[PDB]
Amino acid sequence: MSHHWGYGKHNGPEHWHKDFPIAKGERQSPVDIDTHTAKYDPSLKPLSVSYDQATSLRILNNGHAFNVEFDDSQDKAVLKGGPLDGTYRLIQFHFHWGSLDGQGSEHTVDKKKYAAELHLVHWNTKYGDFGKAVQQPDGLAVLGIFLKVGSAKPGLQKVVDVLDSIKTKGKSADFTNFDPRGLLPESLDYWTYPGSLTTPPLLECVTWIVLKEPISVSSEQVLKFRKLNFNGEGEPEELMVDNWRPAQPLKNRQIKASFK
Ligand SMILES: NS(=O)(=O)c1ccc(C(=O)Cn2cnc3ccccc32)cc1
Ligand SMILES: [Zn+2]
Repeated sequence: MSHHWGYGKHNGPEHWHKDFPIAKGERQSPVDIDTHTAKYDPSLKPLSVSYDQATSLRILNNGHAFNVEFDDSQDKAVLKGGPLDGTYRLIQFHFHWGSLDGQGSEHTVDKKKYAAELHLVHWNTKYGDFGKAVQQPDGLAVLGIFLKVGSAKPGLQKVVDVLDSIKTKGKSADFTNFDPRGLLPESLDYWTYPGSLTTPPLLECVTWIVLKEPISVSSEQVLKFRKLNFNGEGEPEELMVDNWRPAQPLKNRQIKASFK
């Protein structure tokens, strides 16, 4: 039923459970990361992020966010190591962000909300494609990276500058040769836990890997995110803001830390 849901009073996160009852499941995302109770796990490995051959193809306003899509038909941009068994291939990235700098992230850190959160979505190659992977408990690995407002992120500007061409729902643009290495912080220290997609269909198929170090973006860069629209061309303007799901109950889960 993946239309009719969105980020408002009458169709936002508190209503999703009527169409998608797994919304109240046992391993929903995002969560608050309580840094004091996350366990350092010396068995966790460094994360291996291998994006040197990533081939972006296109950027799309899907009406909830915008997606930068990658050709995932070959063995190219891969996440492995960390808490993962096997290899996961990059399919898309997107962001969640606020109406104001004080909110926007989906995960929180000791209840702190960041201005935005980047999700690099990868599927486990043992399942052959994304659509089969999402039906499995180890099907996806999502690398989450917080954004704070400060210095500009130069590697983000090619994204920001294309947004006026995909202002409205359903618009796409060639978006080739974008290098997602330019969106990564210096450290790959992370927290990890088992969870879910944060939008409908809310499937419980994700190993979450959330980096501790945020990236900085400028006020001007996030302001351009907030000029996007959730409506389609020729409809009344609803700014694309506050496209985040709040933290969900941790229930029977442990968050592990790769560090300290
Ligand atoms: N925010 S997040 O990183 O957790 C996230 C990642 C991916 C998606 C989709 O692919 C949603 N979606 C879009 N089409 C789909 C077909 C099958 C299953 C899911 C599908 C939704 C949320
Ligand atoms: Zn997301």
